[PDB]
Amino acid sequence: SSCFPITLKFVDVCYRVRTILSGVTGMISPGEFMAVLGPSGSGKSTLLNAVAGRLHGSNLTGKILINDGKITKQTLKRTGFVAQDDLLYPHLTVRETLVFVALLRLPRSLTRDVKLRAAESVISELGLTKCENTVVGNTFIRGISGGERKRVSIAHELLINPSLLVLDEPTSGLDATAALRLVQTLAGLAHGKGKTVVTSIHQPSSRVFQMFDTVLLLSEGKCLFVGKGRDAMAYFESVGFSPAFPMNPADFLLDLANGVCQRQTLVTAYDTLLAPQVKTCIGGGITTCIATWFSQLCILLHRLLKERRHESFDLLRIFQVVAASILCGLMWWHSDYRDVHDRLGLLFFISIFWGVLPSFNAVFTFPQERAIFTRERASGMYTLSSYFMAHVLGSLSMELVLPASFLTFTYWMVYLRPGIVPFLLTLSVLLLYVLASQGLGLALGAAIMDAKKASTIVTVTMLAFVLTGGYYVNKVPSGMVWMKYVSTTFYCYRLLVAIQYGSGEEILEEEVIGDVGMWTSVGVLFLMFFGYRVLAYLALRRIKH
Amino acid sequence: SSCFPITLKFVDVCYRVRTILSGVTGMISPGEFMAVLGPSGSGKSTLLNAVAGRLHGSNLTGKILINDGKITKQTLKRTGFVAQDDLLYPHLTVRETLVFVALLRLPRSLTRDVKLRAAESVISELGLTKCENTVVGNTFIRGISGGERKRVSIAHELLINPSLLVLDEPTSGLDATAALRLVQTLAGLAHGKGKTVVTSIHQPSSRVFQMFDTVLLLSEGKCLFVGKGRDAMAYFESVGFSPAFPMNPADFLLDLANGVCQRQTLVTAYDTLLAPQVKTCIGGGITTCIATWFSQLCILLHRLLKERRHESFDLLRIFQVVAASILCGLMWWHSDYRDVHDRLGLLFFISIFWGVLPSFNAVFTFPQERAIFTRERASGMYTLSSYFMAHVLGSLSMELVLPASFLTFTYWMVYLRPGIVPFLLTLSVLLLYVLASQGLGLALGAAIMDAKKASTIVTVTMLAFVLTGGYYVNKVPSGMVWMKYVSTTFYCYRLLVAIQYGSGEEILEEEVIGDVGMWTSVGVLFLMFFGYRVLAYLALRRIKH
Ligand SMILES: CC1=CC(=O)CC(C)(C)[C@@]1(O)/C=C/C(C)=C\C(=O)O
Repeated sequence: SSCFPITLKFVDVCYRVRTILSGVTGMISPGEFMAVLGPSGSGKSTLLNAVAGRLHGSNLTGKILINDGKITKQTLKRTGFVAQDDLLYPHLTVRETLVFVALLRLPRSLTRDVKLRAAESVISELGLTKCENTVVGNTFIRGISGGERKRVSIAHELLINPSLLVLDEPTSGLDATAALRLVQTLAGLAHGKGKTVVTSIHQPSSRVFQMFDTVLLLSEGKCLFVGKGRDAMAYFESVGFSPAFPMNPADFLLDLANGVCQRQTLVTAYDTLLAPQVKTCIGGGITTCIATWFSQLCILLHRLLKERRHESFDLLRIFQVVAASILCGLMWWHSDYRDVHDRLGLLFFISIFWGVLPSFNAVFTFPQERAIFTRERASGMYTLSSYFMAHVLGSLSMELVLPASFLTFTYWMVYLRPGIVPFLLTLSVLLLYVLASQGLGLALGAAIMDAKKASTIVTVTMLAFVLTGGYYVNKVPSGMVWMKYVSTTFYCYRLLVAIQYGSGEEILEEEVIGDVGMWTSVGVLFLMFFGYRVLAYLALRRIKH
Repeated sequence: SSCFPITLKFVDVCYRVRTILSGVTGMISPGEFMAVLGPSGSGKSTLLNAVAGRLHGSNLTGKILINDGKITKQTLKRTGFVAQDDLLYPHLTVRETLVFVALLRLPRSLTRDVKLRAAESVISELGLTKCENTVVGNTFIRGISGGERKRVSIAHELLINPSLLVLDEPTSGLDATAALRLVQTLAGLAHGKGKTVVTSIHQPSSRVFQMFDTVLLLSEGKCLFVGKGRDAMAYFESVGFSPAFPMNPADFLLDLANGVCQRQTLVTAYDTLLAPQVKTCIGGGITTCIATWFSQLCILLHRLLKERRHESFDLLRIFQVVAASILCGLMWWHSDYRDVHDRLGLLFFISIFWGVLPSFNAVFTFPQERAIFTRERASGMYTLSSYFMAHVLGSLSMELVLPASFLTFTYWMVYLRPGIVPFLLTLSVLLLYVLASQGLGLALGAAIMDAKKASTIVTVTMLAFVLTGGYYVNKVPSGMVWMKYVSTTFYCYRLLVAIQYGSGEEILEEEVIGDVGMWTSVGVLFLMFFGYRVLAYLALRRIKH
């Protein structure tokens, strides 16, 4: 219950890029709820973002100090920044969202019994105890309300028990009566638990402004007032400013910020009477560290299990595989093998279809989760190498179910080779070709990080793999014959003809007998399996935070 | 300057679907600016939407009367409803947005000289005279600000010179100083031009509330107050309600609406003293009507000219045609004609490529403009049959430029038949096949009106057109031989072989000699040109308003 108070002080100076801040000074006591209010463009989104400790070094000079000391990464585990946008996964319920977060945030030396009841204490500490089985959703999946998405985001940050909670415009997008009941619980933290809540309200209401203990005006840099907030109106009356009509106190002193009198004399009056009074108050880790890698993998596989299933077994993607499998069983119904030219066109349609679908659907995976990943990683929850291996191991499970259902339905209708040993070789070649074609699309989406531009580069790439696959053109013109050795469609189609026909000898046009080999064609699809996953990792470690 | 005043009166009763409204009475004088404010769910979005005249008949009973009469379509040309969302075209500048609207809204009997200076009077009557050459844009195209998108929407409605302007939450999404300067011009209309502006502000500010002449509270049905707005605070003081702390007057009396005292005694006190005092105040057209059809077509072709060009000459669609034309000229470089099997696979790749691209890109045209069309049509600007023929005639101009550039580059590299009469027959067959494949996608998107679901039904349809086109399967199994006669890819590929080879006789495998005919293959692609445009119209007149 916060038996470690943080007395935040800051006497900093400008933050340039023009100056955003210029001269801000102030101090925050434990047990106070403070609002930082000002016009749009006054740098209130930077004073919060530089007193949590997220801006430093180059163009930020000052003497920000926590607890009469220095802002250190030791005194940054007791600090929580609730940002302005919410980044949650949709298909998880509210209770299992905060249990997956509680197993990753809280340290390893505890047990899994004082760790998942610290996640259902925060359920009842905020108001999230009625909606704990509703899914979260988004604006395509019906779930919790917009005032309870913000309460999950604050509950995401209270699991580590901070002593300083910085929030960046919480009540933005909330209606009139949920923005009031969210200020009631943030004022209850600082008055009941002894924390040091600091927030920046955009345009406060009339009875929201009564819930504050301290305000701080910012007008394009320097500050005009810092004080109790019940005596802000009486202060400017002594300077000679009073409203002409009954009005909100937070509309009055925010009009005085952007020059509208009812801003040159206001700054000079501040550094004569009020600013020189707040200045007066101024041998292991080898075998365990590999075992902590795999528990981060076992939790990241269970979180993303319903996310790797929504995109895989989509209902408009089941319809495309069921439609393509009735058309193959009807155009090649009860086929004969003694007419080679139709049997080779069946086997080449399977190479086109299962190279285009896994590659095109794989370019959307990494661009859509870049914002969630770079926030979740820069708080010490996981690294790149365990998030990457949860997408690798979780996507080669789900994507083998629709090609195995295509080939059970179609193999025995179209009369391919009878036997259990030719059926299992045709299935094995096709499931390796689907995994080698997926990795082409994973590498292209990670190198580009735009879903529209990556979609037209995997489309152009597969066009050159189909045309060099060996079915349309018989005599490649002598400077383009090298190009077929880099395509995945070439090695699959030359394998499938080797199961069904072998090398002549029963059917003897020598488009059956090839020029590659069989172990050379399965040794290269393994090189393209691993090789396109290594290049997807290196394109992702290039986005240096 | 509004020399026709409208004195709006309404003594209506409930509007059910539960009751939304219950007992509302009131009257509006000319020259008054009135706000309709209340909590979210109190039916203030229906009292406006039923006093403009957009709700009537079944479950709406009352005695709404304009100018001591009856609400008639004669007295509805002097009425303007500014809705809550803005539906504009992005690539147009602000000046030519309001000139294209001025040629369609203002009547035909004027000239085109007192019609396009009535569109640059409204430019300066509002504040749209500095940004009149900036494009409008959206949130993908950088253009005008969000407070000036709302001023174009009010300028869209002032061209007909109304005398009663009803606005539905104008200042929603605007910041603090643009919401004030938009109320300054709406208060200037009613105080300077004599109009009868009626609006519904969501959460007014402190000095926005000083700009009102009349308010009307609504609490879930019945009304609590209607009066001057400068004496709303003194009225509830006589009922026994006063604030305990200095506050916005529009936050106080909106908390009294949803029950929070500082709502059962408030309604009963209204129908004793205040409600029985507002009740006391209570032979041509044949040759001209075809000439007015084509001027609506000549303006709708010029509006949409930059919209049919942004989607056609997209930069990621030029790259796909330039890439596919280097790969054809390189895999078939300097080809020989005496080897028939490679020449037939070239001609079938052109049939696949130019059937898949026009059909897939055409399903997005009509779903993305359904909201703009059904608003713009139910105000008497155009009909369905002139909006349809501007999309038909405007899309068969732009989509013939990339297939003509594909075939100029590639025909002479791959060594097809030399001559000017075989070159112009190959170009003519391909440009008819692109127009017949576009109309398949126009008909599917108009029948479904969802872009995701229509994209997987044109993809399944073209898969059955490719497999029955006549290249992969040689011997179709006796109950599927009918199916090739409905595919567009069949008739194109059998035409292209007839230009290049004829019927044997120089090359004599009889996959050259077909079974259809030549005039039978061009008579059916014309039947699929017109036939897929008739079905797209009938699917669009099915959405009955
Ligand atoms: C691989 C590819 C990408 C494109 O550029 C478009 C295109 C339609 C040509 C294609 O889908 C090619 C499809 C082919 C050759 C055959 C088919 O589907 O039967």
